[PDB]
Amino acid sequence: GQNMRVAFMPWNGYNFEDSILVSERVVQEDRFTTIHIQELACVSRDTKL
Amino acid sequence: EFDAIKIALASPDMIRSWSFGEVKKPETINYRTFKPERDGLFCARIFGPVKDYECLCGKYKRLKHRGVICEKCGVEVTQTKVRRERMGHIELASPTAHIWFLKSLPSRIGLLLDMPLRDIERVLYFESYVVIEGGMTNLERQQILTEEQYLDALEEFGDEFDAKMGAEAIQALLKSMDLEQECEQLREELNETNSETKRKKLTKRIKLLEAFVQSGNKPEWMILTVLPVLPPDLRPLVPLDGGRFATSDLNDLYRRVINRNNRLKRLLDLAAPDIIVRNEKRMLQEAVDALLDNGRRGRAITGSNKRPLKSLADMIKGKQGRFRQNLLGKRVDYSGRSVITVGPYLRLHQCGLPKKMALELFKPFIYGKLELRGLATTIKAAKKMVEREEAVVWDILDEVIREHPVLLNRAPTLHRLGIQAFEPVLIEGKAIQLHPLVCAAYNADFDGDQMAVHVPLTLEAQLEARALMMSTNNILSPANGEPIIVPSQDVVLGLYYMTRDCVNAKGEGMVLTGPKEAERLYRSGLASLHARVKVRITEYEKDANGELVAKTSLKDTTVGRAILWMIVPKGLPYSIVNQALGKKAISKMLNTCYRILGLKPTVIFADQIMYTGFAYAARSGASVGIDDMVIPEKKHEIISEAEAEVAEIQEQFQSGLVTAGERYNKVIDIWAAANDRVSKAMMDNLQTETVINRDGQEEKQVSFNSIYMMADSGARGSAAQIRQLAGMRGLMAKPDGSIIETPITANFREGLNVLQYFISTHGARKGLADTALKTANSGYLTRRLVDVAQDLVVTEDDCGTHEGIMMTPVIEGGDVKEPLRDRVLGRVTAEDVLKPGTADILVPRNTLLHEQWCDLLEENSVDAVKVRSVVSCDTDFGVCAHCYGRDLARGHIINKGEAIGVIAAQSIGEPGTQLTMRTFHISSIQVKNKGSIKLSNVKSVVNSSGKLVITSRNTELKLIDEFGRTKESYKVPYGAVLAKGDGEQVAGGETVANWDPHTMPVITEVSGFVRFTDMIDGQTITRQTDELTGLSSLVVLDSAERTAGGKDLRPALKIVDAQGNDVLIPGTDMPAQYFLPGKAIVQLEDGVQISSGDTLARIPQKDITGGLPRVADLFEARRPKEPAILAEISGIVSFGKETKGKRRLVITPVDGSDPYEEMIPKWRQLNVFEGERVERGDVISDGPEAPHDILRLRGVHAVTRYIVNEVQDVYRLQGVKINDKHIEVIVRQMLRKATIVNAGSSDFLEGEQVEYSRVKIANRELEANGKVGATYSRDLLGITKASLATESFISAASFQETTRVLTEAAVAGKRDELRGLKENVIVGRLIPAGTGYAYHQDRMRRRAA
Amino acid sequence: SDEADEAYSVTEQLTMTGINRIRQKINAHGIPVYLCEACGNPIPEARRKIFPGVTLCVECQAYQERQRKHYA
Amino acid sequence: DIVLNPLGVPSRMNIGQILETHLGMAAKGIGDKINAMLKQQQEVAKLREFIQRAYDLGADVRQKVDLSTFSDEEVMRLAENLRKGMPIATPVFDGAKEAEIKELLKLGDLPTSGQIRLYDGRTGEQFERPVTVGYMYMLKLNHLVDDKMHARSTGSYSLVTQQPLGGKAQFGGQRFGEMEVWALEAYGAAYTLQEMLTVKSDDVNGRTKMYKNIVDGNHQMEPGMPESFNVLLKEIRSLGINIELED
Amino acid sequence: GDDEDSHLGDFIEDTTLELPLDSATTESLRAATHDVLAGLTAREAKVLRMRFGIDMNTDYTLEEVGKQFDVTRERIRQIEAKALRKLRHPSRSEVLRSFLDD
Amino acid sequence: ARVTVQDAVEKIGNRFDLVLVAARRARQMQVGGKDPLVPEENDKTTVIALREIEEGLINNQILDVRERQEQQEQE
Ligand SMILES: [Mg+2]
Ligand SMILES: [Zn+2]
Ligand SMILES: [Zn+2]
Ligand SMILES: [Zn+2]
Repeated sequence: GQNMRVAFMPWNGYNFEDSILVSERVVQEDRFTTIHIQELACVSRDTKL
Repeated sequence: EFDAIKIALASPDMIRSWSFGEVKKPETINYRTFKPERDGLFCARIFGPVKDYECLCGKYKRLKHRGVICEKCGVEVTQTKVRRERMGHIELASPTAHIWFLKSLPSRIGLLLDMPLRDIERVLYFESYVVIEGGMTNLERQQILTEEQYLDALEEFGDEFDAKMGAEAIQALLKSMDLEQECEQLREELNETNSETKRKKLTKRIKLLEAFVQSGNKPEWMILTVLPVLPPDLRPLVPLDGGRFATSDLNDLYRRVINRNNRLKRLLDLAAPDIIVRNEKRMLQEAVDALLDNGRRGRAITGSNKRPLKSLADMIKGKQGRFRQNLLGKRVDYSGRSVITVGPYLRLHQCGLPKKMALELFKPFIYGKLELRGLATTIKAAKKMVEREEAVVWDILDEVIREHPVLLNRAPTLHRLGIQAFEPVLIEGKAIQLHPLVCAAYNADFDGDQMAVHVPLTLEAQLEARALMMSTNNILSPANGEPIIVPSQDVVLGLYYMTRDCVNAKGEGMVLTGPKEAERLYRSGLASLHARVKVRITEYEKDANGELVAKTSLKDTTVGRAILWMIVPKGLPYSIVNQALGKKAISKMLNTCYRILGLKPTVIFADQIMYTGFAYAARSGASVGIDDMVIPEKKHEIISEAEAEVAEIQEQFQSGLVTAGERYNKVIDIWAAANDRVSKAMMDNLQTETVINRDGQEEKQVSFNSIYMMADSGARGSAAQIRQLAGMRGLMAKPDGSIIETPITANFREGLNVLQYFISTHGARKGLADTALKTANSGYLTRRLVDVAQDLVVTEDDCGTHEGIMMTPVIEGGDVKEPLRDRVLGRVTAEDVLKPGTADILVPRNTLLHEQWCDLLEENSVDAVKVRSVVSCDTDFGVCAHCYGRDLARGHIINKGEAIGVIAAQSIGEPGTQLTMRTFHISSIQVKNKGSIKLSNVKSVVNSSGKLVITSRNTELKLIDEFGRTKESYKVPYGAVLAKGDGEQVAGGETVANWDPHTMPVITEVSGFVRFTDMIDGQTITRQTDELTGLSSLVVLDSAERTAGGKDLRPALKIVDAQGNDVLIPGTDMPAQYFLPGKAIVQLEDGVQISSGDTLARIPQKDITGGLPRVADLFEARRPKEPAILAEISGIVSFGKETKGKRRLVITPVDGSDPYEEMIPKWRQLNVFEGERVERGDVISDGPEAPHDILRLRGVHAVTRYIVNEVQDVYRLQGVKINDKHIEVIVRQMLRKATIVNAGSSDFLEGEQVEYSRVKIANRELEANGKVGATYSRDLLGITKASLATESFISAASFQETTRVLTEAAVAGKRDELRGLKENVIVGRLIPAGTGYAYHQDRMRRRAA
Repeated sequence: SDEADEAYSVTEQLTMTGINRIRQKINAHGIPVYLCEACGNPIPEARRKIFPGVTLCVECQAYQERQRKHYA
Repeated sequence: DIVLNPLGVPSRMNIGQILETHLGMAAKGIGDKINAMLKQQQEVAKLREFIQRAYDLGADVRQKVDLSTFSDEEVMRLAENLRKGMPIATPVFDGAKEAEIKELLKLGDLPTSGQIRLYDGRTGEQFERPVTVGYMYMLKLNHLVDDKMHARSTGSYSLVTQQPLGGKAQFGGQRFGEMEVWALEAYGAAYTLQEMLTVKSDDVNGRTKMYKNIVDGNHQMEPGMPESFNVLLKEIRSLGINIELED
Repeated sequence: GDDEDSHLGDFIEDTTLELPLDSATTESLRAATHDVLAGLTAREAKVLRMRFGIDMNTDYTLEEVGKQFDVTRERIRQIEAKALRKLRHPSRSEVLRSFLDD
Repeated sequence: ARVTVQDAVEKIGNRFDLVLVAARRARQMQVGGKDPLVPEENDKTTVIALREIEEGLINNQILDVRERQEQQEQE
C-alpha cells in the first residue's frame, strides 16, 4: 500500500457506511496509480470460404 | 391473443400432422461442406432452409422465389427462423411405451388396465406373454403367461386365443379395452361392495377412468407408435473455433433412436432369429426412454464423455431446466451494473448515474432524439456522433434523462423495497451515487457492493417507476408501518451531538428570540451547540380541522435543539426535538411527522434531517482515539476476586466436595458474574465521568466520550462491544456450545496474548461459517411462502361478512407485551364496538381504525375489539379490500389489485433474515398491581378455612384494575389455596393465591364424612405408611402393580352427611363421591370428616425455540411429539381397558352420540378426572397443542390465533417486528382445503378432499336453492403441501416435480386458464395482480361477451 | 453489513445462550435437604454450603453426571 | 490525505487501526524532525544524536542499535532513508505497548493523546473535539471500478435460447432473476415485469420492433410471446404431450 | 467453470441475427428512398421501383418494364440513367449518402 | 420533475388506475397529436399527464368522454 495521512472523522457524509473521502493530492501525487497489462490477440483461422 | 393452454395426449395422426417430414437417416451434416446431409437429423427439406430465403443447392436465392419448393432438393425457400419451429417425426417400426406413462408411479398404463407394474414391465421386455381376449376357453383378459405356458397353450388351445408380448401387447390391451364397460363394472364393485380401503383405491381408479373419458384421450396413445423430433435450432450443432463442432445431447439421443429403429426394420425384413429381434426391440425401447427421460428406467446413458446425456425431460425439469432458469428469470437488456458509492448531496428521489453508464442505456432514446432534433441526418449519423461523443450528445442526454426513472436493484432482493426507482442524475465517474437514506431499504453499504440499473422503456412501464416503484412513494416498510427512512449512523450521531446539552458552555443561559438567532450565535462563534438557553419558539398544532393553531413561548432548550427546530415541518410539537435525540427518538420523530403530516412533508423532512445531521456531525469533529476506551481501574481487583473464588472452588474440588461438572459450572458462573461486574464498572466510569463546574464547585453530566457517544446515540455500538473494547472479553465458546472455562480477561485496548486470541478464534470462525450459509440460503422462506401464497390478490372492495378475530393485547405474564394499538391499528372492525357501559355507538362496523380511532380506543380503555381478518373473508378466489385493512407502506387502504400474497411472503421472509439460522432453546403469586379479580370457569368453594379453592379445572384468573383494560393474566390450577378468591379487588403487596406443586387437591362440593366405597385394598389402592405424621394412608394408584381383579375399579371416596346418606353433588343427582386415579395421596380414613372442600386427596409433584427453523416448522404445520390431546366432544368421561398404550376414554355427550370413546397413551400424565363434564374444544392432558387439533375443534380463528401467536413469539423473541396481516394471509393459503363429510345434495365424492372455495360456492348457490348443501370439514395443510395443490399445471410444473405434473395433466387433459401470477409471467402476459388487473378484468369481460 | 458484522451477532447469541444455560445449571435458592435423594446419606455441611439447594451427595452426583455424559 | 469514518472502530472491534494511526503519526513525527535537521544542515553529529535517541526509545527490546559503528556517510544514507518517516517493527503478539507509543510521540513533537485539532478546509473554522490524525498504511485492492462497471442496451444474443448474451465481459444484460419478479409482483408493476421478461429479454420480434419504436419517439411495445415459452412448447410437444394454445 | 453453473451452450453467440440498429437502419433507408423517389416523376419513380425491388415483388428485367410502359428496353435504360443522374447530385443525395459509412 | 404522486392518487383513488389513466393520456400527447392542458414546464409526457391528473382535469371518465366527442366529430 501507501502510508496516507488519515483523519478519523465524519466530514459531511462522504464516508457514510464505509466510504473513504480521499483528497486530490493523493491522485495528484500518483500514489495509487497502477499499471495493468492486458493482452489482446487476433487469430487468422481458415474458414471454409 | 390466446386464451387458456390446452393439454392432452398426442394421437399418432396428430404427431404426423405436426411433422414436416419423416427422419430416416442418422446423418447430421457433411464433414467437408457442412450442409445438412439429407433426409437426416438436420435436413433442409423438412426443417426449412439453413439460410434466409435461400434454397440448399443455390438454384433459388432471390426473394421473388419466396415460398417455392425447389425442384432439385425440395427445400422450401423461406426464412431460417422456420428451421426453429418445424418438427420431424421418427416412425418407430415397433411400438414403444411412453416412460412417463409407465414409471409415473402410479403407472398410468398400469393403473388403467389394473395390471400391476412388474407384470407390465415383464410383458414389456418380452419376459412373458399376456393374453388379449384369449377366446372362450380358459383365461382372463390380462392373464400373464410364462413362455412355456404359452407354448403349451398353443398346443392345447391353438386359435380362438391370442396372447401377445412386448409393447404391441400393451397397445392391443389398451385398445381393445372399453372404458365405459369397465367403469360400469367399477360402479358395481363400488356400490355393491363395502371394503373401505379397497373401495378407496377402487374409486381412485374409477375417477381416473372418468377423467380419461371426459378428456379426449384414448388409452392406446400411451404407446409411442410415432416419435416427433425437435426442430433443429433447438438441438443445434454449431461451429466453434477450430472446426470442432458443438452439439446438444439430443442429437446423440435422436441418432441412437434412429439407428436402432433402422436396424429393427432391417432385422424385421430379414426374418432374423427372433431372439435377436427381441433384443433389438428391447434396445430400441430403452433408447426411446433415454430420449424421453434418461435415468428414469435404468442408469443414464452414458454419456460419450462419461456424464449422463440429458434428454427432453431433463430439458424441462431440474433446477437448471427450462421451466425455471430462463422462464421465470432471464437476462435483460437496457441494464447496467456498477459499484455504488454514497453521494450525500442527492435528494431522496434521485441517484447519480455515470455519464458513461447512461450513454449506453439510453442509446435508442438518444438516437431518436438526435434524429428528431435534426442534429444528425439519420440513425447512422446519430450512431457515429454518439460513438465519438460529440459535444451536443450531453445536452441530448440531459434531455433524455430528465423525467426518465431507472430501476436500481441489489443482488438478493429479499423484499420488494430492493428494486426501487430513482430519477437519474448524470454524474461524472463510473460509480452509482446512491442516496444514504435508501441503504437501509436495500440493506446495502459501500464496502464494494454493486447494483444493477434497468431502464423502464415504455410509457406504461415508466409511469410505474414514477407511481409505484419510486423511492419517495416507498418510505414505509410493508412488513410494518414504521418508516424505513431511518437515518442510520452519521446522521443520528450528528443529531445527537447537536441536540444535547453541557452543564456550562459558551453562552449558557442567554435568552434568544428564535431559532434564527440561535443559528447566528452558533455560526458567529459566540455560543456552543449545547448551551442551555431560553428561546422563543412558535410551534403549530393542526388538531383543528386542518387549521394549524399557532403558539409561541419561551422554551428552555439549547442552541442545538433551537437550530434543529428550524428544520422541523409546521405541525409538530417542540417536545419532538427537545430531548437528546438518539436513533430511536430520531426515527420516532419521523414516524410522528408522517402520522401527522402525510407523505410529502415527511419526504422533505427526511433529507433535511439527513443534510443537517451530516453537517453537524462534521462540525463536531467526533473522532475516536485509543484514550477513548478508558478501562476501569476496578477491573484488576474484580479479576483478583474472581480468580480467588475460582481457586477456592479448585481447592473444594481437590477436597472432595463437588463433582467435576459442578466445578465447571461454578467456575463459569463466577467468571460470568465477574464479567458483568467489570462491564458495569467500565460503563459507570464511562457514561457519567464528565465532571464540570457550573458557577462553582463541580457537577457530572452525560459523558462526551466519543466511543460512549457512539454507544449512546445509537449510531454504532452497544454495551457488549464497548465492553470488549474496555472491560473484559469474558468467556469464549467452542463451536458446539462448549463454553471454555479460561476466560479472556483482556480487551482489545490492552493486548491479547496468543492463547486468548487462539481461544477466541473458535467462536469467531463458527460465526463466520454460520453466516456463510445464512447468506447462501438467503431467501428460502420467502420462496416457500411465495409458492403457497402467491396468487392471492385483493380483488373486491368488500365481501360484506360479519366474521373476524377478537383481537386483544397479548397480556401475558405481567404487563402487556403488545398493546391493542399495535395489533388493531390498520384493520377494519367486524362489528360496532361500544364502550364498556356502552355509553354510545363508539366505533362503526367498517371504519378503518387509523391513529384517531386507536386514540379513541385507548381513551376508553377498550380491551377487546373484533376486527375483520383475511382468513374469514367471504370473497371468491381472493380477499376483499376491507378484510385486509390498511396496506403498508402506502398507508391508506389496500386497493383492489394489490398482490397481497407476494407481499405477505416477502414480509415474513425479509425480517426472517434477521433471525437466527439455527434453532436454539432457552408457592405464592407475586401479583403486581392493584385491581380486581377476574374468573374464567367460575366454580370455586370457600373451605371452612375461609380461603378459596377452585373446584373447577381450568379456572383462569386475571387482575383487572378500574381501567376497563386487563392488566394481568394467570392460569390457575385445579383448586389452589387462593388467599384471594372471586371478584376481590385488591392492590399490590397482596398475593392472589398460595399453592404447591406437591399439592393438587381433589376438593369436593360439600362438607361431610368421607366414607370409603368401592375401595378394597390389594386391587386398586396402595399402602402408604405415615412415618411422617403417625397414621395410615391408602393412596390411589392404577392397575400398574395390583392384579387385574379390581384393577379397573376406582377407589371411591363417598362424601356424605353425619347420618350416612349420600350427599349429592349440588347440580347433579350423582352424589358427592369421587373416583380417583393415581398421583393423589389420601390421608383420610374411612368414616372421617372434611370441611367445605377440605384436603381429601393431594397430588404431590417456559423453554421457547427461536430459530428460523421455528418459523419454517410453525408454517409447515407438522405434528409435535408430545401432542396434547384435547376434548373432542362435550359430556362426561369414562376410563376403560388399561395397560395397553391406549386406555379407553369414553365421552358420553349430554344429548349426542353417547357411546363416543377414544384412546389414551397411558405413559402420559392424564390430568383430568372422570366425573367432570368434558367440554368440547378443551384440553385433557397438558402439553403442546396440535394445529390440526385446534382447527378441527375450536374453529379456523382458533388455528389462526395459534399460528399467529407462535410466529409472533418467535419474531418478538429477537425483537424483529412483523405485522400479523401477513401471517394471516399465509394461514389463509394454508387452510385452503375443505373435506366432504356428507355428500348431501352436493356432487363430490364421499370422503373427497376438495378445494374449500369450490365447495363454498357450490353449496352456497345450492343454499340459494332449495337443496341441502354439503357439510364440509376444513382441513389444514403445510405450505409445501398447500402449494402442491394448484389449479394451473403451468405454475405447478414450475415449482414441483415436472414429470408428475405433466403426466397428470396429459392424462386428465387439463385446460390451464391462465389466471395466476406465476403462469402469466411464464407465458409473457401481464400478471393479473397490479397494473394489469384492470386489463385482466376487461379480458374476462370480453370472454363470455 | 459485512460478513464479519453479522457473524458477530451469531457468535454473541451463541456464547450468550451457552453461559445462560450453564449458569442456570447452578442452583442459588435454598431448600436444605441434609440427606441425598439417591443414597440417603446426609449431604455434608460443606457441600450443602457451597451450593445452596444441592439435592444429591457428591458420589451420586458423579454417577449421574457420567451417565448423562454418555447421553443415555 | 484520507478521511475515514470514526464509527467503524467501535462496531467492528478493530482497535488495531486506530493504534496504527497513532503509531504511524509517531513514526512520521520522528521522520519530520530528521528531515528538518537534514535540510537546515546541522552536521552528522547532531543528526546521529537524534537518531540514536529515537532508536533506543522503549522498554527492554532486542533492537540494540548504536550509531557509532556507522561511517559518517553511512549515517547520511540512513538519515536520508529515514527522511520520510522511520519504519517501526511490531511483531504480532509482541508489539509496542501504548506507553511505548506515547513515548515515541513525545520524542517527536506530537501530542501525547494521539489527537490533533483540525480546521475545516472550507469554512476555515476549527472542529470541536480534536480528531485522530495519523499515517495509516492503505492498500488498493483490485476490485477496481473500471472492471465492475458495465452496461448494455442491445448487443448479442444466445443462439439456442435467444436471450441477451453479450460476451464483451460482459455485454450481456443483467439477470432479472426470480426474487426480482416477486419484487415487481409486490408492486402492481405489471407493465414493468412484462417488458422485463418479454421485450428486453426473449421475444425476438418485439425487441427489434421496439428498438424502432424507441427511435421513432414512440414509447410503446407489442410484447408477443417469449422464445423461452415457444421452446418449452416445442419440447413438451416433442414428447407425446400435445400442448396447444386455445384461442 | 463459472459461478452460475453455466454451460457451454450459454456463450454460443448468434451470427445470423441483424441488430435492431441494423433494422432501424433499414427502415430509415426505406423511408429515405421513398422520399427521394417521391421527388420525381411517375416515370422515374415507377421505373425505379420496378427495375429494383423497391416496395414491390420481383424486380423485372428491362423488357418487362418496357411491356409495362409499351416502350423498348433502351428507352428504359435511358430513363433510369436519367433518374440516377438526377439523384446523384446533392439536394437528392445528401440524405441517401448519410446511409453510406464508406 | 415530480417527487411524489400522492396528490394524483386522491383524484383517481387506485394507484394502478392512476398509472393506467396517466399512461393513456401521456401516450395521447406523445403519439400523438393532442396537447397538454397545463403549461408544460419542460417536462416529459409522463409527469405532464400526472400533473394534469393532479388538477382534476384528467381522469378515466374525462378521457373517455373526450374519446366520444372526437369519435363523433371524426364523422
Ligand atoms: Mg457489503
Ligand atoms: Zn435446390
Ligand atoms: Zn372480505
Ligand atoms: Zn448421594
